[PDB]
Amino acid sequence: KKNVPHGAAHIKSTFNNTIVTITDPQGNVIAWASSGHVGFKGSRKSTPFAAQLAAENAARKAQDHGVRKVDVFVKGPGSGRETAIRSLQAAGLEVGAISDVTPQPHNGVRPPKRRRV
Amino acid sequence: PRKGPAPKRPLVNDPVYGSQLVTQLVNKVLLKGKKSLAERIVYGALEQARDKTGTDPVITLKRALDNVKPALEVRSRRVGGATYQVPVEVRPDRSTTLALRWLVGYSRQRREKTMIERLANEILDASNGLGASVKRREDTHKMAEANRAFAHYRW
RNA sequence: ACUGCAGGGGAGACUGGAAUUCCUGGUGUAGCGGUGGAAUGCGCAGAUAUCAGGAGGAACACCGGUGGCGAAGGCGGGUCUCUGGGCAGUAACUGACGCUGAGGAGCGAAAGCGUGGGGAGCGAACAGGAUUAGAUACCCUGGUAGUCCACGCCGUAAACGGUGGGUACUAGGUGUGGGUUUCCUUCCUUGGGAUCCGUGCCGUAGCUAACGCAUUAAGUACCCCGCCUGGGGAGUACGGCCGCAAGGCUAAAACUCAAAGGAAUUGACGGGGGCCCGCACAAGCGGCGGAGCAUGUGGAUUAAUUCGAUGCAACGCGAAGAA
Ligand SMILES: [Mg+2]
Ligand SMILES: [Mg+2]
Ligand SMILES: [Mg+2]
Ligand SMILES: [Mg+2]
Ligand SMILES: [Mg+2]
Ligand SMILES: [Mg+2]
Ligand SMILES: [Mg+2]
Ligand SMILES: [Mg+2]
Ligand SMILES: [Mg+2]
Ligand SMILES: [Mg+2]
Ligand SMILES: [Mg+2]
Ligand SMILES: [Mg+2]
Ligand SMILES: [Mg+2]
Ligand SMILES: [Mg+2]
Ligand SMILES: [Mg+2]
Ligand SMILES: [Mg+2]
Ligand SMILES: [Mg+2]
Ligand SMILES: [Mg+2]
Ligand SMILES: [Mg+2]
Ligand SMILES: [Mg+2]
Ligand SMILES: [Mg+2]
Ligand SMILES: [Mg+2]
Ligand SMILES: [Mg+2]
Ligand SMILES: [Mg+2]
Ligand SMILES: [Mg+2]
Ligand SMILES: [Mg+2]
Ligand SMILES: [Mg+2]
Ligand SMILES: [Mg+2]
Ligand SMILES: [Mg+2]
Ligand SMILES: [Mg+2]
Ligand SMILES: [Mg+2]
Ligand SMILES: [Mg+2]
Ligand SMILES: [Mg+2]
Ligand SMILES: [Mg+2]
Repeated sequence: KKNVPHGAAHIKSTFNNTIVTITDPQGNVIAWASSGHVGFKGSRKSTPFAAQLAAENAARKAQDHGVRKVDVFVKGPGSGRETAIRSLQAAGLEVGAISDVTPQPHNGVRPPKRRRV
Repeated sequence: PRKGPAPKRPLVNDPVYGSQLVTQLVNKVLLKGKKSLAERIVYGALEQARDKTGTDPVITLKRALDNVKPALEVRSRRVGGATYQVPVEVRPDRSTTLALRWLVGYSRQRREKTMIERLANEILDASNGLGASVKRREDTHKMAEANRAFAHYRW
């Protein structure tokens, strides 16, 4: 029942999952449909195909609240990072600008130990 | 094999029905070298197909094959600790091969009495999209369209 | 001593921003998380996500390097206060005051110890999930000591250049850090030449068992120091000294073996790499494994079941003829 003409889309793309939420310019969530919401479970969530179905289920549910143009903030070292920007385009959204806001610490907190796999 | 592709064999037109598609059908029915027997099965079935449609039966047979050609098969691969199928696009000469194997392959276990009328009814149902050979056209497609996520494993 | 110069060398106080975590609140709603694949776990009592505000601790992205500093251990966010050492130039001053150093004394990563603060993240122990024949492990989700600060103790590292310190000498090539100084010199090029001090790579003589070292020597010589005398037993015992403890330092013998080692060579092997083949797999068609019979074999039986063949490469094999 809302109507905001311009929005912002946040894509967090990790090594296990992708999550595409779409907000207003103040930072209030309209729709958030991710790769587990679209039916997947396990290691399938990290594939590029599950990213281009997560970005569609957030795009055509943001349009029911009237969102016609989003900005794109991607972050994360994931596979599904270009296939979720190209998937917002072929669902009826103008993308405008694309920015990278990956949280880069200035050698602060200590990382977990490396895996002996 | 290791050293490049192998040559494929040419097929001569069938003398009764002027079609390469019919002489490729009689080779799938062929068992134990009995080729005159395998020609009486295929000729006897296509003449039982114009006793129920009236149209020339190589028009029925080309419509029967266009409903059992797959376009995405399901070739397998083991990646790590788990193995899972990978969908690949079928090149056009395999599509006719895999379709004619399915007509002859499912007509050997239908419930009629002779191989002539079993092969005849499978061509008529596949031309209408009814038989069991059409069911493996979409069971191939359902398994290929439930593994879209694995399409980056193209070897 | 004077004059210049380079630097994460040290100690103290105040202080800066990104991010991780939790808290308060808004928007939002059904999954998040994790893996080779999963589950435990978190969530539906409103998580993850997303924006705003706040609390707190630790570490300091880019600069940052093959580079600088320090006796070694080590040392980088910023500024201020105190402070150690080195290099070059001048040749002003003292006039062998030099080198090494048995015992001794100080300093000495991390873990650990004592009392007192602090506790974000990580994380010995521990708990659960997984894997597995088992899994007191690797992997996953949690998590205490500890990591941090103040003050003491401990005194050990593959504390490494596996190479003690001082000095003199013995071809060069080429990078780079810190100075000083003549020439086309202000045509800027901060290029070239010379010279002193570091820090690398490559290389002749020379040395070495070989690998390798080579003006930063493992070369040619001199001076002082510690150490070695076959491998185990053993850097263990006993005695002593030190420590709050853990333990450290000094340090044997009986007994036992005929070796233990170093560098390199040829092979083979690798759940190492590169390229290449084969009905090796894949893509196909027909079988064997279940039935009945023929035949050979193991075993058992028998007076005897004659002998030989035993993973591929024995088993319709020696037998192309056992009444
Ligand atoms: Mg300093
Ligand atoms: Mg202090
Ligand atoms: Mg902050
Ligand atoms: Mg907290
Ligand atoms: Mg909240
Ligand atoms: Mg939050
Ligand atoms: Mg500082
Ligand atoms: Mg005098
Ligand atoms: Mg001395
Ligand atoms: Mg001494
Ligand atoms: Mg001390
Ligand atoms: Mg410590
Ligand atoms: Mg203890
Ligand atoms: Mg303590
Ligand atoms: Mg304490
Ligand atoms: Mg753990
Ligand atoms: Mg356990
Ligand atoms: Mg020692
Ligand atoms: Mg060291
Ligand atoms: Mg030593
Ligand atoms: Mg010497
Ligand atoms: Mg030099
Ligand atoms: Mg060399
Ligand atoms: Mg020597
Ligand atoms: Mg001895
Ligand atoms: Mg001892
Ligand atoms: Mg004692
Ligand atoms: Mg050796
Ligand atoms: Mg060898
Ligand atoms: Mg090999
Ligand atoms: Mg095969
Ligand atoms: Mg059998
Ligand atoms: Mg025998
Ligand atoms: Mg044979």
